[PDB]
Amino acid sequence: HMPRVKLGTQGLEVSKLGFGCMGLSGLPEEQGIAVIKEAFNCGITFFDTSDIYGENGSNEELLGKALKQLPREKIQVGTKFGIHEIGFSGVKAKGTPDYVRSCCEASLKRLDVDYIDLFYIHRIDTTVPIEITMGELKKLVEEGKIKYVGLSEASPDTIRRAHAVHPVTALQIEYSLWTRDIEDEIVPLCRQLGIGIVPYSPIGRGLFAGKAIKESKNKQIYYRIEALSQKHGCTPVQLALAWVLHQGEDVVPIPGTTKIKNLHNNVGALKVKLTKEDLKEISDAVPLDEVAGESIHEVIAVTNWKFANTPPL
Amino acid sequence: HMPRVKLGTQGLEVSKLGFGCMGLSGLPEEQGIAVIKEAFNCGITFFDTSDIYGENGSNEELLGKALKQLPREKIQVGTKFGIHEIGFSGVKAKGTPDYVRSCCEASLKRLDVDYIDLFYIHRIDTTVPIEITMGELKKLVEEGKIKYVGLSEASPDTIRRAHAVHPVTALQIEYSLWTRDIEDEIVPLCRQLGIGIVPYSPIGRGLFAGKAIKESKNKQIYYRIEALSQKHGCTPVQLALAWVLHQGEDVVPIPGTTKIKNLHNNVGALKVKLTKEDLKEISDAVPLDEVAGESIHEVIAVTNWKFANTPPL
Repeated sequence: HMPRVKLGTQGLEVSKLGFGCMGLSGLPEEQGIAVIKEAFNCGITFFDTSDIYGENGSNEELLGKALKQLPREKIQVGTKFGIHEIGFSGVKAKGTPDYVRSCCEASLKRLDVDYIDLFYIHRIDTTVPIEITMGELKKLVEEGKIKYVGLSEASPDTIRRAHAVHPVTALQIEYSLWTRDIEDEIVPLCRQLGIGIVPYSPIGRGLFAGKAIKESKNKQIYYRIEALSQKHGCTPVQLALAWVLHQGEDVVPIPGTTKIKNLHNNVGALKVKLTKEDLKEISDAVPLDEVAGESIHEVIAVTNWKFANTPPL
Repeated sequence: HMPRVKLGTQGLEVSKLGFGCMGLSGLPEEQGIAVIKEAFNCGITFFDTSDIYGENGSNEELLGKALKQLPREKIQVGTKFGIHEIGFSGVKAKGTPDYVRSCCEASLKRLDVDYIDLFYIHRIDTTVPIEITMGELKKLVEEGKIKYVGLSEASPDTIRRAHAVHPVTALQIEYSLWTRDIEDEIVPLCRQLGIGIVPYSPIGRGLFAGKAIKESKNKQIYYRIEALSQKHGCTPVQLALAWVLHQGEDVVPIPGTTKIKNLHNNVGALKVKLTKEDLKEISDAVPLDEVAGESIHEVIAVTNWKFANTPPL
């Protein structure tokens, strides 16, 4: 069945595979719940959300509803605070202790739980020493409002400095076969401080020049991958997940999907086993980005006016 | 000097070329003001902003500051309301009459003016009949809080229905050599209702899968353009602006820039004159999008953690 793993060094245990709730809000609630139940039935007990997902924390409210039908003592709930304002081409982070407290208490009521297992800083407030934000979190921990602290998208300096104030259980950050810039410094640092690593692959939607956008020789590279996945008795999607899973016993990816079938396919990835040599083969099939961090993406934009209609009288 | 044009049919007159303030917030204020003064000195009297630009309406506050150094009776101020919440891959519009009123009054105080010449619905609230939103605007007009009403990114149905409640002075929408989907229905409709057209070309920044993004045979198409611009004694940037300017006496583009030199270059575009035949040549040099509205863009994303640092103690 689902293997379980110690995430970080403070006591948190999670299923080897977690589940990202973000996409469940974008649609219909009752089907959202079912995706969650189903995930738990496959052994996933670690569920990831944030105050920022959905509309006025509808993603947390959706999870909190799934939990009513579930044994919450067996589930590890991850949620986040700190994104204060999303604007057209940028994100405003907020890490004052007041905000930390109010966000926490607000997530507790949307989720309808008495505590949160793992509560992250979702984006680092660059105007506020991390020590101060970590101080309030430390407090939340002692009050039992949260059990463990996580960082998301933090620099090594923030990480070290946060950790000195109260131990960080996990760092959630983008890491996949296609994006490996954390290997240089971030990973060894997490391994040195005993901090679990929670990779994700953000979902390719966004806003460009005010327009809704989604993501869309080269094929020679897709054939490398498909051929290796075929060789490993799995799909390309599973092979990418498997590569992540194999990057360490402290690595817990949290893929999300709106579909039961994609869920099952993710769980399937656990059955794939790869030798040190099968992994380098897979690493080598995919070129690293020219500049660390920079990545080039082709996206399709759609105009805003087509369906800017309103309900008749 | 700057030619002036009747925008819409209710009395609004603007400079043939307007100025978009958005980019002035992204940086330094006093230089922002100078860009504005400079624009007015080149004859631009029509300035475009929105409550949503900058941080807590800092773009409106910046303009309102420029106006203190200017003869405001000679300036036409365009601002907007209606974008309530920007989220990760979508935008929430709000057009209840309360919100219309409060946004208005709030923009009046940020701008520090007693009235706004042209106040737009920035995004159409798809849950609220447009008649209702237009009703409050009608009211604002009669109270003298605003003089003229504009729509942005509206469907033909919204446009017709809005116009029946109170005349629409202008429609601001994306229109350029590269994006011409309004020509089929939108434009002829504006011409039939006597509604001015305010084209823009949004600035290529945004957010994709949570990451900051900016925009980056084919060269054979750039050579067509450069060669035509050279032929017309102008830059490719000016040639694109000139093409827009020539699409009708009711067309008033509002390009923005943070630089005086790009400003001067935009003003320069007015000196370019094109025959019906020079324009079709220019239209023909640029292929239309395969699917109306859809456009494909290549963008560079950067990771969030690199500089997620915090001020030391």
